[PDB]
Amino acid sequence: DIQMTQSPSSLSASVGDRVTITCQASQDISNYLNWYQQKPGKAPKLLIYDASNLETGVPSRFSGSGSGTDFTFTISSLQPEDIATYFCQHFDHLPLAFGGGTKVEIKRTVAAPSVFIFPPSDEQLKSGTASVVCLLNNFYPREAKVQWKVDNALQSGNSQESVTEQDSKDSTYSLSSTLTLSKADYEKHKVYACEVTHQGLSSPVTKSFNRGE
Amino acid sequence: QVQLQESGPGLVKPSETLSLTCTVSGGSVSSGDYYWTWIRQSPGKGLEWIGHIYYSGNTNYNPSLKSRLTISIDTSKTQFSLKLSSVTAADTAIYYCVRDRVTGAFDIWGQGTMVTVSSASTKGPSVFPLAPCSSTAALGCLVKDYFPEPVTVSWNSGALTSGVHTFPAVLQSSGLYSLSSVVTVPQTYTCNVDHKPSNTKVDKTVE
Amino acid sequence: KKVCNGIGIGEFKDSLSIDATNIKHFKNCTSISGDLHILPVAFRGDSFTHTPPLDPQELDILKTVKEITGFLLIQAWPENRTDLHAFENLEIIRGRTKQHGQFSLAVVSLDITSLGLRSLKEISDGDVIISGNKNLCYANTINWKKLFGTSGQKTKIIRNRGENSCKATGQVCHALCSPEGCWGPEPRDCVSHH
Repeated sequence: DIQMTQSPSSLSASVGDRVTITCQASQDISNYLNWYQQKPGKAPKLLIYDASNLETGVPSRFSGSGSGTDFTFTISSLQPEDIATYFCQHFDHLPLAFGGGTKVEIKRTVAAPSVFIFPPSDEQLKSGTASVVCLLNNFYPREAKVQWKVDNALQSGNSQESVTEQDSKDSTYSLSSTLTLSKADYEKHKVYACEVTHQGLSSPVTKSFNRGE
Repeated sequence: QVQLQESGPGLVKPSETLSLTCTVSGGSVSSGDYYWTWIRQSPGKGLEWIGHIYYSGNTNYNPSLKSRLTISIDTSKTQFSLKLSSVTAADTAIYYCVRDRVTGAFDIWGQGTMVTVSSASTKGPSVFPLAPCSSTAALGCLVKDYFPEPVTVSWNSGALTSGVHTFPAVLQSSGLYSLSSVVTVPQTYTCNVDHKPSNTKVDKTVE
Repeated sequence: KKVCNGIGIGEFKDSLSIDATNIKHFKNCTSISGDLHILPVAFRGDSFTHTPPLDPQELDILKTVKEITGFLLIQAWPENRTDLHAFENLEIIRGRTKQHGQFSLAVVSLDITSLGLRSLKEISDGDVIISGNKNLCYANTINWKKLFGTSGQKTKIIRNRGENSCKATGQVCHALCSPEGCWGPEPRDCVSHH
């Protein structure tokens, strides 16, 4: 079967920059190629059909070129809402297949996160388990370090993180860290702190609360 | 114009049959200009073309799924369905129903439905508030311990969208999923949690 | 000799396709004045007007047709017949009228193993699309530039049988064939030779 290989697998560029991604077919597929855009949490959207034709309703900054084996997809002026994974797809002969996809993200100015810590609810405490959540809101770059401290004791191995996809407006990220403790262990200690380390912070920021207070 | 939407169970036990139905609205399925297509997406397999069916009855299947594949049309109700038997964990994916124009493009897609192949049982979520311990403030909900994916979260029945962050779910060491949704706020705030695999709807008011 | 109309004109007015009832009007016909439509009604039947499926041996009526002024649109073919030998002596498709104003020849989702258009020598205007034929071979061999009469006529051989799949069953052009392609395995199926 025809193998569709895209290059690069991921990239980041500034707003207004010219972005070019490659799709390479293992066989000559004439112009039987389509380009799709998949924004976070959405189904793929057709942008370019027959290698070179712009689908109606698609902004004019998107274009495609190529025939045979090598094809190129181009964004003339990268915009923040273009954060997506871009796929190429052939329909030369059976079966049809997609490329691996190219992830496109925005490079913007450094933005420091807003930190919030949430104590576990009394509703959950009755169930025998306690979850402590830390929120890192609207920051760039994506790299961030969250450190849990329970009475100055560094916590490790009992927390999970989750990070949103890049925002389609301000190009920021958001991160949530959940510290999971048993009810009995949660009652033993008083101070619960969330220390975050980020490039946009001159020194690490700590948000904390006292249990019961 | 024309819209497609998927329907079917989000949890299928292993070695059983996966059944999905796509309902075409704003148009008919009895046109010679379109291939009624099924496409799935998963990590490790990426976007994968499952197959299609023409209104003449002719079908084309991906040979990787052919032995277990069946696609049919019901022009009466303007629908076409998908049947995948003897499923394993390798069939867990997001399944789209797609209109493939004969010219050569997947020009109309459905929103997509999550299908998880697992012998585990369905469990509804517990929703806990996220409130500070007594200038931008933040509040939210914690959708804890559910299976399988997904869970839909909205605030004030969709009226509140500005400043909302619903994080991707994480898989805990218990095999259950958990996520949280937050809102930043400078008035009642209610998160609307929906877990269709367990028919669980929750309206949690946070204060 | 004499000519007959296409689907939607003349004896086939207010009709959508060639069914088992209007095929009798193609007897002793040598030229089609318009487009003919071969839709899935022709072989699955019609429950509304009680039209039984057109017999696969009855398609030989169209063997006398060699000229089509409009477009040839095929979306159904008998599972018994492995080629389009019903149009074995078809020689020219003018394509004055085109499907959606674009296509003059369309072969969509058939089980045929070959096209078998041994006599086709010219397609004056319109694009050629051949999609969804899992068993079709000899398609990518045809040099369609020899048939086109207008610059810009495209060929869409898409969603069809693989190149190696036809080469695995020995369903390629004969050794005596010219590099321009063929409509089948036989030495007579060649479009040209030396």
